[PDB]
Amino acid sequence: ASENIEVHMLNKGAEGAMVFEPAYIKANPGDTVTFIPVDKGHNVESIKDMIPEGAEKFKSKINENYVLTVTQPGAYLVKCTPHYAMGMIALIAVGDSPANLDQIVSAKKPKIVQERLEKVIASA
Ligand SMILES: [Cu+2]
Repeated sequence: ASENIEVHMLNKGAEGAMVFEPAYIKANPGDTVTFIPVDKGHNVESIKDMIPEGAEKFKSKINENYVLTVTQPGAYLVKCTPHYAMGMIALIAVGDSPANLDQIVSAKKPKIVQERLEKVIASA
């Protein structure tokens, strides 16, 4: 059956300011990821060219609880729209050996984002 993973959106966490906790989410097709705005001022949005081919773009409203159903295998880099430049991202890995992970790692993104992404992947 289907699993749900809860993610908190915070002003401050273990990795510093403006964080998703956890920032690495492992899931399977059909699972849900529930994004909880523990602190105000956050949302979640897919990043262009950093979700699998065939997955639908998504953008939640600031300060709303948002439930994402993941269907397409692969890796997804998501941001908090206001805080992307401050490093507020999460990586969702759906299925084994996501085919687009190396592409996401090599994609153009802000330096602080890339540093956090590298730490996330190492914590895998
Ligand atoms: Cu934010």
